[PDB]
Amino acid sequence: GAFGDIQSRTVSSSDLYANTNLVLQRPKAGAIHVPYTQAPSGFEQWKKD
Amino acid sequence: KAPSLKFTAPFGCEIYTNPIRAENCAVGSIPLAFDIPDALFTRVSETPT
Amino acid sequence: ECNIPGNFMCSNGRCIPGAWQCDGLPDCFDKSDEKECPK
Amino acid sequence: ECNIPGNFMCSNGRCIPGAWQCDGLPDCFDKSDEKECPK
Amino acid sequence: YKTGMDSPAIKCCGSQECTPTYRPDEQCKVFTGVYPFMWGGAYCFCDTENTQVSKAYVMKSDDCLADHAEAYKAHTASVQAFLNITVGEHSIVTTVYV
Amino acid sequence: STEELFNEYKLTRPYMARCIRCAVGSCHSPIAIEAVKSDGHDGYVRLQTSSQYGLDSSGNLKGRTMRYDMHGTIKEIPLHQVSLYTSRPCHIVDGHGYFLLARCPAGDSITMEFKKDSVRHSCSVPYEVKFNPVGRELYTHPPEHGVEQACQVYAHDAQNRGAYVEMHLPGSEVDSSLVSLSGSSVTVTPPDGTSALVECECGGTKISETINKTKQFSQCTKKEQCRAYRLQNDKWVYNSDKLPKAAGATLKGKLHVPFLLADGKCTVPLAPEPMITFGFRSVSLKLHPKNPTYLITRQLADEPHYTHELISEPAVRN
Amino acid sequence: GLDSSGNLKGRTMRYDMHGTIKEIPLHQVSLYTSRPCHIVDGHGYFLLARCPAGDSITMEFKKDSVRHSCSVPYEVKFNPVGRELYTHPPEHGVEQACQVYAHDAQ
Amino acid sequence: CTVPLAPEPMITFGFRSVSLKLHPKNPTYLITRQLADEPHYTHELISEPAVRNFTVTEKGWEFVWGNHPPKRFWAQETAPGNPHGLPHEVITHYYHRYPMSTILGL
Amino acid sequence: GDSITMEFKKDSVRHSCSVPYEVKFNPVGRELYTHPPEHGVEQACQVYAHDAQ
Ligand SMILES: *[C@@H]1O[C@H](CO)[C@@H](O)[C@H](O)[C@H]1NC(C)=O
Ligand SMILES: *[C@@H]1O[C@H](CO)[C@@H](O)[C@H](O)[C@H]1NC(C)=O
Ligand SMILES: *[C@@H]1O[C@H](CO)[C@@H](O)[C@H](O)[C@H]1NC(C)=O
Ligand SMILES: [Ca+2]
Ligand SMILES: [Ca+2]
Repeated sequence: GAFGDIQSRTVSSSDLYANTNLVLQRPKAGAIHVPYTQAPSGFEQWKKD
Repeated sequence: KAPSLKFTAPFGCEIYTNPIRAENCAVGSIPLAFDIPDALFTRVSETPT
Repeated sequence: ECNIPGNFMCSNGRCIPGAWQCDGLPDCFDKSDEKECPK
Repeated sequence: ECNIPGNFMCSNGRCIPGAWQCDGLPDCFDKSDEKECPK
Repeated sequence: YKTGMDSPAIKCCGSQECTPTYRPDEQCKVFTGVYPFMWGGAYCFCDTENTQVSKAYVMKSDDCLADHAEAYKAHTASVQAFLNITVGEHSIVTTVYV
Repeated sequence: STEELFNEYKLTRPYMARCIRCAVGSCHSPIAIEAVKSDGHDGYVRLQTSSQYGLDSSGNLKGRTMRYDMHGTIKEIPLHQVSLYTSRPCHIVDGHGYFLLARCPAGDSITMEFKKDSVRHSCSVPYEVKFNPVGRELYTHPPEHGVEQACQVYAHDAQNRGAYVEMHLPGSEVDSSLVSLSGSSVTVTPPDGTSALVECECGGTKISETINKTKQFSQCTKKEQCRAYRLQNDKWVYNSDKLPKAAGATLKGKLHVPFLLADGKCTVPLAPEPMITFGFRSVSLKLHPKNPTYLITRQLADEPHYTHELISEPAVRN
Repeated sequence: GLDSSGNLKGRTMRYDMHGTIKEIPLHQVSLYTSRPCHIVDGHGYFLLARCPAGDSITMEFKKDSVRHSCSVPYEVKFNPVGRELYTHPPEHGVEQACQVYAHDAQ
Repeated sequence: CTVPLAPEPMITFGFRSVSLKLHPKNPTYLITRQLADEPHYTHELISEPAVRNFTVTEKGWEFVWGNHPPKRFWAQETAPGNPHGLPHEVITHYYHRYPMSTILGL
Repeated sequence: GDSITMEFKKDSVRHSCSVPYEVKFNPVGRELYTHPPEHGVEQACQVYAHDAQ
């Protein structure tokens, strides 16, 4: 949730650092989907502030 | 409506409905009295020394 | 669950109005609301 | 200029999707996107 | 960024085993007691002993190539000046450092 | 012309996914929107849907129509019939495969709908849409006149070089309509063109892998006691989170995506020229904005005393 | 919900057109407050639909002539379920108790 | 009903104090209370990210964040404590342990 | 609203045009309403006549 949550050494670098606090959740009974939890894009927050 | 009593109750008291009741109210103390017959006591000679 | 109560569960788990259970329309899209309908 | 890039300029200067250049539809309204189209 | 989410690994009337995955901020968890449904009907017959594995990862957005911020560190700055110098009716355009 | 227009579409095929609301409740519809991007400064939206369009069922270039997977079959309707809105109706600009470029206004959610051969179908997904106006002036719509400033916008060109996504074989697709109790036993159609994968939890025979054969299954009182899946194993799908994966293998590759975000030029409003009044060590400024406009000032001294304010109503400051 | 003869037909709606009574398909009838609503069900006088927030409710339908509409002032503001104030329900979440209008004609 | 789940905040520990890094996806109500006789009940609807610090005593402090199940954290002697530290030093270390007095006895 | 959009269906793809103009009508009277009430009192106002006169 902070500026620089997703970092990449260079533009073309395939390896990257990610800290989004991704947490998987329990899916709904009878529904096929991938539930998840993540922090809002810190890039957008910084762009706003 | 303002925040509910459940959120404002002191001593960490939790409020539950239907059978209106308060739980886990950490305040005070309770005296206890134990009328135990002598038949339940064990002699030292039966216990290790 | 769904909009309790009335939501007749289809075979695929979708919820339909209970007024569309056995009304002559395929609302579940698998015909399960219109199968086994009593006379 | 227009939505750079892709906006094929018509004879009247209007901008069209580049996917509608030589697609068999008169999108410029003067036929200039469909004229001179290679085979 | 975009949260890359893999397709659910649903094992009907059985159990899956999770394996290490080498992705940035890669998370994977096993869920039991699921009875998935599809447009074509109930996916799995069994009501118990069912396993649904969910896997997700974080990947860069496809727009990042054009829209991105670049973090730099700067030090030891130098100044370059453009002086118009005329010495005895000799007008020149001089590009010279300070 | 060129593989970008030939497209991997021939390999992919549209697919279906769950929508939160399909009108009256949820459903597994191909209209489902996977993701929405709103980085462009000009207000255009790039929606990624579960279906594909721009090419017809035979792979011919036809942008007039859109292709959606209608349950067990695949149907196509004209693209002009498809409408969408957030607060007000949007204007579709272009499309290619999974992705859709349209002019939507600001709003709290995106609703997409189209008319079938029956009751119209719609699907709404929650996503914050709020486009940053280009420039230091916060406008709702571009002005008739203005100055040209640099901006970043979504190109409608199908040309694609940078971005690409992973697509792979879909998993087994269950279909309960394949199976019935002919007289008293389980009878499953393949059907004609699809391989039928059937497995039973009860005893007897628990494996079929019937390629093409009408088989009867004993010891199964009711058709509910069996399950049947439609297997294609012909085309790839986008790595969607609503379709289960195939456990046997994940054949995958990299395929490029249209509507790349690219630099461009935008038309922006020009802040009205204020009135300037002179005085002793002081300047009086009469501001009269047409819209909320940011005023920024600074000194040229060591202490700039930087002051800024978004001013939307006329006011005089010294 | 029922036609002029009393038969069960939810596809149409019945309105008193001055001296006579006419019926049109229900799917033609549209309504909105800030954005178009989704009709869910109906029975007799009452109508259940998914409307967004708004300051007034406008209902309209196409006749055999110029379309007819009617707006009435009523404050529409639905309280989000839970201690989190959302506009639309999320894709994923936890199940909590709530009170909602059943669509069942029961 | 299906309701959103308030994003899990970051929790930073300290002496008689807990630092909470809130990052809501939408306007979410934060409510806190102590487990003492004086709850000092404080609540706020927070829509933008912000870091707030609260004081926690050994009597107990409860934390509720959106629809996440309530969590509780208590506090105990952190630092500098009361070592041997001859001489001085420990005089100011004791200042932090069992306040409201201390200086009185000195 | 913040802008006015006008559209009509041609023999082909529908055509529309939006122009920026502030639209904000002052409610008649000392009470700020959005739509006219079912019942009320009659007060003087200034309105656009539809008459072609
Ligand atoms: C100084 O520079 C300007 C433009 O760079 C040029 O027009 C002018 O002639 C120059 N003046 C002298 C005295 O060289
Ligand atoms: C500066 O502000 C004051 C009141 O705020 C006003 O009276 C004065 O006229 C302004 N200065 C000038 C030069 O107008
Ligand atoms: C508590 O708030 C202050 C400023 O408001 C901050 O400097 C401090 O870091 C916070 N406490 C902790 C443990 O972070
Ligand atoms: Ca029905
Ligand atoms: Ca054309």
